[PDB]
Amino acid sequence: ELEDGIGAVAPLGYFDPLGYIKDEETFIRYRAVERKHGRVAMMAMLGTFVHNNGWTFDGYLSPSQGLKFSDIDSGIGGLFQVPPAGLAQIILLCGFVELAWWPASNLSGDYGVRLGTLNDWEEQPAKYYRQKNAELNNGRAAMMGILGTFTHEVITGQNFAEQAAAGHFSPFGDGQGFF
Amino acid sequence: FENELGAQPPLGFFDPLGLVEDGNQAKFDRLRYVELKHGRISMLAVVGYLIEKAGIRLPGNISYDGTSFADIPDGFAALSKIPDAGLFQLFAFIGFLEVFVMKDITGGEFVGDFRNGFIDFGWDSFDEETKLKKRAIELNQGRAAMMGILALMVHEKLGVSL
Amino acid sequence: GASPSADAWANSIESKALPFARAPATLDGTMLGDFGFDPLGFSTVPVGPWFTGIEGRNGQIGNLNWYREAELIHGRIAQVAVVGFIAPGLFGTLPGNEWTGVDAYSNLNPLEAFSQVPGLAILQIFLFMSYLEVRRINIIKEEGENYMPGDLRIGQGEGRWNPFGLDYSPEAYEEKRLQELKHCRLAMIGVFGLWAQAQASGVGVTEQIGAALTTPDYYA
Amino acid sequence: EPLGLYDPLGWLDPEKDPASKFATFHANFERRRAVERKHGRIAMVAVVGMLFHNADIEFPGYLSKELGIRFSDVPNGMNGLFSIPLAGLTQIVFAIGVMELAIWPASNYSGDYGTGYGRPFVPNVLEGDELKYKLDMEINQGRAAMMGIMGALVG
Amino acid sequence: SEIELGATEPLGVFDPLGWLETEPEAFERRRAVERKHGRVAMAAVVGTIVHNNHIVFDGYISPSNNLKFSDIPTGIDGIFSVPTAGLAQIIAFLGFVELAWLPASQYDGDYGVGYFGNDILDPEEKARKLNAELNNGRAAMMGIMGNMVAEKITGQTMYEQYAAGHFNPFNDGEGF
Amino acid sequence: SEIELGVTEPLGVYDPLGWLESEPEAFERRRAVERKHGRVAMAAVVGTIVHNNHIVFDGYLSPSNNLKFSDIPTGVDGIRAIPTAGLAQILAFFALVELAWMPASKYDGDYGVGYFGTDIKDPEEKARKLNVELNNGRAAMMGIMGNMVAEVLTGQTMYEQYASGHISPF
Amino acid sequence: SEIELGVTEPLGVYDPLGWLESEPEAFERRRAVERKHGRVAMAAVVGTIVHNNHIVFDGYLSPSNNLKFSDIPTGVDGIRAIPTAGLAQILAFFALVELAWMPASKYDGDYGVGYFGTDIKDPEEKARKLNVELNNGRAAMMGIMGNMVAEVLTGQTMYEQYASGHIS
Amino acid sequence: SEIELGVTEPLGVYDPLGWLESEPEAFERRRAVERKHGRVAMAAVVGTIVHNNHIVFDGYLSPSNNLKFSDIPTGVDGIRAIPTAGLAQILAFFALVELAWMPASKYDGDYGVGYFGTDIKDPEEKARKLNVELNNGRAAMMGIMGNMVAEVLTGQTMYEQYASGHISPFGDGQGV
Amino acid sequence: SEIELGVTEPLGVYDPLGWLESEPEAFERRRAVERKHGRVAMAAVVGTIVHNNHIVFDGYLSPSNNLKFSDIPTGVDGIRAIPTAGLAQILAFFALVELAWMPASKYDGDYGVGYFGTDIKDPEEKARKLNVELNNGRAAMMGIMGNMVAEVLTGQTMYEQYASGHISPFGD
Amino acid sequence: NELEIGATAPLGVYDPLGWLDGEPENFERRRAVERKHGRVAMAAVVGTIVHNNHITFDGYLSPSANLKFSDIPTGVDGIRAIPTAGLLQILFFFALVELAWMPASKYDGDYGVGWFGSNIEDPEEKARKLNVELNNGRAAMMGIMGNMVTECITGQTMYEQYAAGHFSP
Amino acid sequence: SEIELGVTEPLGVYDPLGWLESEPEAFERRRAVERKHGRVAMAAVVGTIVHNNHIVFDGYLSPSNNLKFSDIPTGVDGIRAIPTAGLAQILAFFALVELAWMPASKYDGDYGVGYFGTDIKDPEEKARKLNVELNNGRAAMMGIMGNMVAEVLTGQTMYEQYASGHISP
Ligand SMILES: CC(=O)O[C@H]1CC(C)(C)C(=C=C/C(C)=C/C=C/C(C)=C/C=C/C=C(C)/C=C/C=C(\C)C(=O)C[C@@]23O[C@]2(C)C[C@@H](O)CC3(C)C)[C@](C)(O)C1
Repeated sequence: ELEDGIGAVAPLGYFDPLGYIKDEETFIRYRAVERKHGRVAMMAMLGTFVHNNGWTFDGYLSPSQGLKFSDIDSGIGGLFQVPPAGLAQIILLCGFVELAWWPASNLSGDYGVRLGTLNDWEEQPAKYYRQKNAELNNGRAAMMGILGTFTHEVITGQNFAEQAAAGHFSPFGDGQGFF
Repeated sequence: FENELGAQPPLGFFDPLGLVEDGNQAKFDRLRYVELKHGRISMLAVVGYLIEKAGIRLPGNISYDGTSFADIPDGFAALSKIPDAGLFQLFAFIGFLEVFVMKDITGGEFVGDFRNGFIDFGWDSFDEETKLKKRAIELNQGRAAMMGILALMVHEKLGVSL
Repeated sequence: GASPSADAWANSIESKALPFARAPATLDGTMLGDFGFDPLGFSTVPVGPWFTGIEGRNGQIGNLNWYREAELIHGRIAQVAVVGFIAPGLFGTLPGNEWTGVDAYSNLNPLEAFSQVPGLAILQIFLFMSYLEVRRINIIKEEGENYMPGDLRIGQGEGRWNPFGLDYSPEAYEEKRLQELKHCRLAMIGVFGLWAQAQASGVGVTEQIGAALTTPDYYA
Repeated sequence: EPLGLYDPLGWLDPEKDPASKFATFHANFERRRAVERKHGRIAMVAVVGMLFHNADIEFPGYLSKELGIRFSDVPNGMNGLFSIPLAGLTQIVFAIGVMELAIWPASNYSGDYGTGYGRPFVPNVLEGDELKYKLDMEINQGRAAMMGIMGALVG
Repeated sequence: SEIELGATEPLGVFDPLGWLETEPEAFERRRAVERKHGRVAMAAVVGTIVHNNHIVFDGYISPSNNLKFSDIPTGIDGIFSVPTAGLAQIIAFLGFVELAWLPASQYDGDYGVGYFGNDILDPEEKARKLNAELNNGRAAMMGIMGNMVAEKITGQTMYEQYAAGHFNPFNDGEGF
Repeated sequence: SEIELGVTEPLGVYDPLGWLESEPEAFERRRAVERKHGRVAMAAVVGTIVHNNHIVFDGYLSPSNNLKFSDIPTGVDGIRAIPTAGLAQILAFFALVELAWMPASKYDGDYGVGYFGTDIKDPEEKARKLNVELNNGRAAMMGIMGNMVAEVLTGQTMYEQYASGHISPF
Repeated sequence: SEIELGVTEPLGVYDPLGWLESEPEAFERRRAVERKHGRVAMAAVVGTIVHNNHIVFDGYLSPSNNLKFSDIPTGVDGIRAIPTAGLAQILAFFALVELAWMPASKYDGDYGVGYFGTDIKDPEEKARKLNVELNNGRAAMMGIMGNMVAEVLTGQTMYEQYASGHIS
Repeated sequence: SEIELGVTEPLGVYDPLGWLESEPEAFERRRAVERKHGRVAMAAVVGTIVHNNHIVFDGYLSPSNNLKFSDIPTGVDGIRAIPTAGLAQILAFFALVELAWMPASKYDGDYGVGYFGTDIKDPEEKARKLNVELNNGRAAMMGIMGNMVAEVLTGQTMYEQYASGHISPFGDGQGV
Repeated sequence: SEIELGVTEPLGVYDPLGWLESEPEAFERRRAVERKHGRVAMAAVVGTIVHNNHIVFDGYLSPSNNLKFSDIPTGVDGIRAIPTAGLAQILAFFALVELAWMPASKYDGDYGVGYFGTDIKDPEEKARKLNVELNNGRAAMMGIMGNMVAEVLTGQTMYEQYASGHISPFGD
Repeated sequence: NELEIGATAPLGVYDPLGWLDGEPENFERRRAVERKHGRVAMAAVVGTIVHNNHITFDGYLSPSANLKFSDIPTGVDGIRAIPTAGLLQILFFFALVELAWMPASKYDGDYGVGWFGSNIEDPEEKARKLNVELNNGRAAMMGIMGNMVTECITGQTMYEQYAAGHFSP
Repeated sequence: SEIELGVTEPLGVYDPLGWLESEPEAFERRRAVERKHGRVAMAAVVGTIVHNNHIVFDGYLSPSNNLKFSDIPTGVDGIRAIPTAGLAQILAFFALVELAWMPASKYDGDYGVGYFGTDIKDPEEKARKLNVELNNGRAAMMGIMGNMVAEVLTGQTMYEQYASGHISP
């Protein structure tokens, strides 16, 4: 919300540097998107930490197609090695959450998820502002980290486990790009 | 600090260095505590060397391993041949004394009064200057015992007989 | 209702560096080096001295003194670092013992010369860079709101360190401030190209310019 | 305005009173025109896509250099999109998703995204009777392409 | 208040230098140095237990130097066996934490996190855990300097000394 | 309160029998059975998940009868493959639970334990988790019933229905 | 108050000696002893479980005496296998617990650590848990005393009483 | 005063650039630079005479580099043969002299000493020797640069140029 | 004019003990001791330079001891190599110096000699040389101590330490 | 005051020609010649002592002419053994001295220097040293003339004489 | 003044015969004689050191008498070894000094030379140096007479008085 200043954290303050908030109604739409994108990109960022560490399940993701869990690439193409009969199960469940259980039309983002004594907001309102800002800030840092992880695989051809094994962390002197 | 326990008829308030040239009672009461603390240890240490240097021992078997008291040498070599299970008990019990039962818990009459109302061998039957005379005796007897036990420790490593 | 920075893009005076782009109202012209260059609008979101604690984390309105503090300390390092990227390749290197190892100071590639010299060479450089930053905080903590950016108390005016005299005119002192800031902004771009060419070529800049300003052996 | 009831010259049967039984959002006429126009616009670029792929304008080059799939290997029939890799089909549906929400948002039921008719990069604005005449020809050619696909995908 | 924290039962308000009644202006930072030195030494003491228990991660900390994590010693020479480009990455991040995230110019040690996130609303329970941080921090300052000095005197790390049973300093070969 | 606890979003106060208006006083008894049947069936669904994941206790359940823990089937015949002296220990210890300890005559539901030891302070947060126990208990009531029916109408356990690829009944 | 802190349903107050009417000034220490005897016996009987389940520390207790951790018996004489400096380290450390840190003369039983760190501020919830610390302590006192006499009368430890069929 | 100290008989006040009236405020440093350059070049001419008379210190400059004092060239490559750890000692000592002891920011050159420790109290005699120091500094400034270009244009030190009889210009000379 | 005679640049007045504010009456002796300790140590650092450069007197110091000037060590043990009949001749002559000729009870430090026989009439020029004698005296006190400490910390004299390349602190 | 500087004790003011009480306007140039003839002759008597004591400059005076410093005579023919390119370097440098640096037209005598670079600050001991420069100049003008007369009469230098014992006429 | 020039601290006005009031007008001669005897004796003491360090002039004192400088003994029999044509040269040049140049009838003592050519302007520094010349003259007067009787009572010069260790009384 604007009045308690939830997104405005102490390095930059109200960081709207290009002047996009000209209305209080267009802030609630943008914060509903920013918090939703941050919640998605945080689980996407924990994915690439688990996937590129090689931590996989044991067995077959698809025994009908013979696809083990270790056969899936740990990069940006691993989601689409999953069979679409199995990918339809992910979209159906995640779409059922988006319409019924955690309806994404709710622009507040509050879906009643309270883990009681770890957020006792009525006694500690400073913990409310600490956890509300840290949902946005971790979501903002993971939004740019997943654009980090996506484009670093595009411009190098290697995923994060392969480009770190090679030490390829400089776009200078390599055979890629015009630099 | 010119008329106290340390002021003596041969040297009244000697103090050559720059220690207590102010009205700091809290700095004097710390330094008076440690001088009485070093003295009460070095008094037992002067006897505790000369008992072992005379060859006197407890009647034997410091451990069940088969080590007598006479097998343990005297001087600085005593700490090397004491069994280490009993060397812990010496440090643990002295630490038990120095943490719990050696302090001015209930509040004594002076610095070094450790009678907590638990042990008292008199101290009421005195002339109230014999109290200060007996206190100034154990300060100066503790004074000479520090220079005493330092002489026995510097001349054991030197080898000079005393 | 509206953003505090959307109101600075509503006034939006004409610019000089980007004369087609209408610089925001927070560049008042009253600062040194104000050329109307803020296309992303960082001056509309001014920053405070966050290093002093939580009480200093919030920035005052219309105060770019800590953006200018970070601009000067980046540019002052970048000026010394252009020479440090160059001068081992020009004026030779330093000799080593068998303790530090011979050829320890001799890596003419400046980036892997960081990992070639002993750690005590870099620890003492970092601790001397640390010592003047302790001096900067003790100046910032003392002066507070009356602290001008880039002041480490070196030079002309009040009780600053001046072993060279350096008593400039009070209007020749403001062109020295402008000469410093324009060299700060230039050497920041120059030290980026020095760092990026040392990775792309693998050698120093004198071994890269000197091999390009010479004729090839088949052509001579 | 492109949402009037006067474009396609009329008239046809049901009026769909089942639409307002319990799903009353879909009973709005203004969305049914937005659906008919959008099914029309997708059908018209699909029969041209049927003509380009069946005339073997295959492409110059590879489609996937890693998988080794050239453009000449994908079929010309109705199994064309489902034979390209799913990592490539994802990028198609993702870019449609930016169109479907940000650039040409389908919540805007008018269908007018400010593009004009024939001229890219500056809109060719139609003014009067011919503006309303080109609107129904978009629908009428949109309807012929909708019935033309089911005629060309059953066999 | 701050000036009654750090004074627990067996010593009370313990200042043999007397700098509380002599320099009351310098206490508000000297508490912050004590709390920071404590918190640093508590993570340092816990680290020496983890290092000498041979809990290492896997693989190479520096594959260019061909330097495994297990190749790093578990004693004083451990942090200096890290290559200089790796040591610069730690100090750059720890300077980011100690100036921006947890700025050490903030002298009350209060950085928005509580004790496991929570504020201790009971004032006598908050003062008890504020003393427990100081006392464990003061005990760990002696523990880390007693682990650093006793390594460089006996010459062995905390694992090699314990493997060897070199616990008694009176029957070994040392001074005295 | 108590009557506003089985009303989540979609169906609301759903009862196609009229028994909230026929017997208004025979509700606290029926809610206590609904909560107890939910708590039993929730632990039984997680039980069938642990059994058919072959997490076993690595020993002998009855060495006198000579059967290991990895010898009882992971389906409907699990309690049947237990010796009657072991069932007598289960039925008698839970007699102390159902009568002497946390009883079933206590229709209020809360004995002393709360939600992970504590009490939920916010009443709207507390009434939310009370619907969650009811909904998850209601879903596991249908869940454990369809795990046993799909076993006895197949002849395979939950592990064997999945490993053999026999999932679709058509 | 500590007077109602130990009463539950199926016994209530239950004083066959009647020592709450007679000498009621000694209740404040007898509660502190029952809480102390309870807390020791609970830690003694969950330790009897992990001893006879062989969860040993896989090393040497005393390499100077060549005592592996598995060499110690898991029954009544396991406390006697600890050597001289071993039992001295326990007596030295718990003198710093029983007199200094959690001083056992403090009859409140309250040393500022709470129940897993928290102050149970609900007085009905807090009085329930202290009935549990007493009741589970009472049942462990009879538990740890029914385990010593089940070992010294049969000879075997608990791991050998169960791996014999010697229960009934 | 300082503006009358550089003028002597055959030229008097000599500035072709005319900066004595154009820049009258920059004179007070420009005198100090001329005096500093003169003092440096006078020691450089006398050193050049001493090096080429083969007056060596009879030892080893760098025994680690096996570098005797007589192994150093007596020309313009003299300090190019000093090892770099030896130039560091020269720069560190004259950092202490050029910044602290006799600081070059003192723009009158009047640090502590007189003329052989004497303060010349006669002002017409003191101005005479102040004129001599400037004039001998101006002569040695031309004298050291003509010495330096005569070596690099002949490839010979001043001892070798007077060994071969190479005083006559093979290039083109200019001398008094 | 003795309070300002040790005051120079960067330190200015330096008294961390604060004895100029505690004992203003004992300064006249304490200056005369610092000047005397400076004059003794200035003639001592020059002494170790002469001895370690092997400038000897070309003969026999004690022909009764068959002792040459070149047989005496050039380090801290050089005063011990002198026989005590010769060490008595040193103390007998400096008793005539320090009590009678230039008496050390004279707390001025001022005797009939000046600075190379010259009294300096300019007071700032005279105080410049008096500051130099104190400062070179102070630097030679720390010089003669760092020469005797670093000798016994290595066992070699200054001639043998420099010949072995033992300048850098390896062992310490 | 240059008018009593030449007059010393044992003869007082000495003028057998009477040219102090004759022309008084020619005195300040005749004093300037007597002082200049003195200073040239004093450096010549010292020069005859150094040459006849065989103190030479240890090298070749003219390696083109194969002249060592030991080959130059120590009598009156020493200046004539110098090559003609060496006598010109003496001629052109002392033109710079006699006309520009220490200009001989200056009849007062004091060019820039004093008694070892300093004024004597005292009118009765500076006049005493001005008396010494003239009197030691006068005894050296006769001394260099007597050194050159007996050089050409005997035909020997002052080292060949004192090796033969020629001390009586 | 000249009457306070001989006094020092450890004796003061040391007139044991009381002749400062017995012959007050004869002080000016006796001071001039004490200064004259001291100046001769200090040159005599330094001379005995240079003779007995065998610093010789490296040549012949008299080739007609075949007498090198090394052929002269260092001690008392050194002026006896000088030929009588050389002692006539010493008494002729020092008749010009003692009568004409620095006449010994001049009782003031200061001739045209100063202390190393310099007058001492400070009267407390000039009188101090005047006291040193008298005191070092007094110490060398008994010093040179203690070197003559160390040879005429021993028969041995100062060199091998130190070589043979014969300084033991
Ligand atoms: C106490 C008192 O009264 O005050 C004093 C002190 C005071 C104030 C300082 C005064 C002054 C002025 C002074 C002393 C001025 C002195 C100036 C001085 C000493 C000027 C040297 C020039 C030499 C040159 C230019 C060399 C050229 C170059 C040469 C010679 C060569 O290159 C050739 C050569 O080298 C080689 C190549 C090879 C060798 O094998 C051979 C030689 C050597 C031939 C006073 C007034 O006088 C008196």
